[PDB]
Amino acid sequence: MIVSDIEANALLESVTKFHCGVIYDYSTAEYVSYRPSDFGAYLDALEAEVARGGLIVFHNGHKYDVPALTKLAKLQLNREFHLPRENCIDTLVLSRLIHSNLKDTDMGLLRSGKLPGALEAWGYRLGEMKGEYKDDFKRMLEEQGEEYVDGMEWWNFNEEMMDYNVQDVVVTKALLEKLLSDKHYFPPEIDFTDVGYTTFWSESLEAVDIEHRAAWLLAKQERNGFPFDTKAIEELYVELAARRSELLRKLTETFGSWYQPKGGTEMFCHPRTGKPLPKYPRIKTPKVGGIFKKPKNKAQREGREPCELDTREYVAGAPYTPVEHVVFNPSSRDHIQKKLQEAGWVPTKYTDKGAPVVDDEVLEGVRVDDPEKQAAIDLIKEYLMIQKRIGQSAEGDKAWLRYVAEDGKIHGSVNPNGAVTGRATHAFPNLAQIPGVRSPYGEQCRAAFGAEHHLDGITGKPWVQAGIDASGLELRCLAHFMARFDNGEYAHEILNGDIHTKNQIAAELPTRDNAKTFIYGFLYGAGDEKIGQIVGAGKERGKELKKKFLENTPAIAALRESIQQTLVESSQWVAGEQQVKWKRRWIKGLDGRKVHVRSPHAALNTLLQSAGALICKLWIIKTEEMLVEKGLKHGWDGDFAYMAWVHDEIQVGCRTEEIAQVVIETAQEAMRWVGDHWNFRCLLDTEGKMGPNWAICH
Amino acid sequence: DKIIHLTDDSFDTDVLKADGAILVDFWAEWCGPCKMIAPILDEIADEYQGKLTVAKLNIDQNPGTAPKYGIRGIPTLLLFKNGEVAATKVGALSKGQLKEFLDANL
DNA sequence: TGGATGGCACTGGCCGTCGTTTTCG
DNA sequence: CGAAAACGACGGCCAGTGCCAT
Ligand SMILES: Nc1ccn([C@H]2CC[C@@H](COP(=O)(O)OP(=O)(O)OP(=O)(O)O)O2)c(=O)n1
Ligand SMILES: [Mg+2]
Ligand SMILES: [Mg+2]
Ligand SMILES: [Mg+2]
Repeated sequence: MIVSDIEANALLESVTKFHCGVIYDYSTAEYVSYRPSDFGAYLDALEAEVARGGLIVFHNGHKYDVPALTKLAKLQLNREFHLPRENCIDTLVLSRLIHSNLKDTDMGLLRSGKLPGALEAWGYRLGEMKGEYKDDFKRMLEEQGEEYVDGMEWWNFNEEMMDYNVQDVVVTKALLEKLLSDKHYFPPEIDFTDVGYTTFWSESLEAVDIEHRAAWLLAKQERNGFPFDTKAIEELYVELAARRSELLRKLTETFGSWYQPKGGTEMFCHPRTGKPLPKYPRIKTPKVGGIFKKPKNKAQREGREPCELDTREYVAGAPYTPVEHVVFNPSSRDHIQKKLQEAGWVPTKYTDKGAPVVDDEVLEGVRVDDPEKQAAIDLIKEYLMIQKRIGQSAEGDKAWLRYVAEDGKIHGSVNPNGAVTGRATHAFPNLAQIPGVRSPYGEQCRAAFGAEHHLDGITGKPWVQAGIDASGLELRCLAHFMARFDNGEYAHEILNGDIHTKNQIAAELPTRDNAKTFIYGFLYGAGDEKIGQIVGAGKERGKELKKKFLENTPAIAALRESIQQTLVESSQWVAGEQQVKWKRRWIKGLDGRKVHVRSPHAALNTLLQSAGALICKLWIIKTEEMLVEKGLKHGWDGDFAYMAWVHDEIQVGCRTEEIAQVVIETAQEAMRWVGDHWNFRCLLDTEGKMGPNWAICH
Repeated sequence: DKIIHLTDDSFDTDVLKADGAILVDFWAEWCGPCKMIAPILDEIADEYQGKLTVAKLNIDQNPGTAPKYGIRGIPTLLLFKNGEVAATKVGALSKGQLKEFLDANL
């Protein structure tokens, strides 16, 4: 086994030069450094480890180092380099599995200070190395006199870079050892730093293998990217911007601008007494200014000529209140609230900090006498929605148009194990939060994401999209877990017609989507009021629905009961939270990992969300593997390409319809496989849609 | 009272087309300095009667005029002399500083 | 006692860098 | 010429609110 890391001139997409690398060999207990000209020797060594059926350990190597080495080996040495999956270990992947309850800085992309809770020490250091190095470089660049530009720190190799390169490895080695010492994932009778690759995977908790496969597959997906119709979203931005302009025109006309105190340093004091009056806006007593300026002539100095008048403005001693002129901003809930109250609106919902709630829900119900202002409300709601679309599609810091790459695709990031439950997280941008096809402008947004927007590299023909989603996943997960209580009744009934549509009819809801929001809100202990809000009624309609549905599957209580007994010893209830005494603070996931439980009231959700997340994770894995054992190639230069994974859904680009039909059928076989793999008490299924884009495929 | 209480709609002809000097006071009820210079203005209205006109404009009740003058602080005293701003001083000057402000501009 | 798990926009307060303007020593 | 002073466009940080999706 060996621990390694490299230093190059840029992130994966733009990297074109290997600066250096380091390898620690457990078989020799020694570090070896490689410089620019040692590149070939570096690759040899790594390949030597593979030849011995060994293991290579990288921290974030799966997403960066490995694919990068492949890219540089070709560009720089015109050599084919491809470390097999089974030979690679990633401590960032391991760290995220074992410390799932914790956050990390996604290798320096996020700010530690903005992250809640603690951060594992070794990983924190690794994620800050690029920044600490920049500081150390930007410093030596001042001691010598030169100035600093962009990110020159990475343009050329230097021994300062080499030193960090070495420390990364010594630090990655410690992290590796710390992680391996956890007896829950690695049996203690085995030295995992002295075993062949097949042994490392087979002797460790199934979870270790799954996570490394997911990460390997997902890094590939990132590289693939999601074919994006830049032009279309570009024209939509033009449409939305015009509409925002018109509403702003009407709104600023309906609600006039106004002034406000601003910049007041000193405090206003009573003239009579001297009593400071905090209530009054802060003031500013200038000490520079007068009627005329100081004399400039012999005449002025003598009074024979009026001194130059002072065009200053202020007059030393004369206190004034500085103010700013503000123009009505529809995006400011503070403004909306101010204007609406001045029109007779009386809020009936405030926040923890006493601020009157101003969301669409309350706006929807606001009523004022003035017809014009009353109508302005409908314009404010539109403006907010329009803005939301612009924010996400063009203007925000993570807007689609700011992330489309040269290859006409958006390479969103994925943290395969970013959520406690085992779900993944998505960002830059979050391709898992794209407006639903049925929401305002949903179709246009969704349609801009699609295989059709990618043209085959050889024929120039548009690719086809294959969309697959697990059917009623978490509800089938519930059925599995309560099977020991209802002997599989629910697991059987859930299969009589679509479950959500059926529930929709029973609850008399308007859409299937609304049945999904209801049932899950219900299953996870939403109060009567919230249930009302979800279905558009009140607390009574909520209590009704709770009984009506809990009455049907009373076993849900039994399950809830057992989860409580297994986790909690006893619990109280103070003034700012619940004080709990735990028997065990975690749940054993389907692949054996520990799944931290944050709260007793969320235990069931932790159980079912985790089961769904791990089922789906094993699923996308088995699916790609079946496609591959079928002779299909993963890549735009092949037959299919994973474009996105949205929890229990996958969107795959295909070279031809035929391939898309096979992908769809295969995903289905895969789902059933997984269900059999963990002896699930509820049959698992998936629904597949062939089409041009995301709007048609989900 | 001999002070003109303006409105956005009346401002133009009461001020910009008045013939003779006119001192406009852009104020707000929530400003301490404003409530201070007020009394002085009432007096300055009689003392300079015939020499100029003293008018007040409440920027809350009349938000459209002030913006045209980039008012950044209050109370603002804009001295008009035929549609044009003659002199401009901001702050709750004293009865003395004000008279010295006018005289030098009248 | 509670829907859950996440990303992320946008305002507004705090704070400090920084290029521009004015009357004065 | 620089210093003291009144400024505002400006970016990094952060808390509070609320919308995106599964
Ligand atoms: N408001 C929601 C919506 C969904 N989910 C969870 C549980 C199901 C999982 C995936 O969402 P869907 O794909 O909508 O789940 P589904 O019930 O399998 O939907 P379908 O059968 O329609 O595919 O996410 C949730 O916790 N809260
Ligand atoms: Mg690295
Ligand atoms: Mg689903
Ligand atoms: Mg889904």
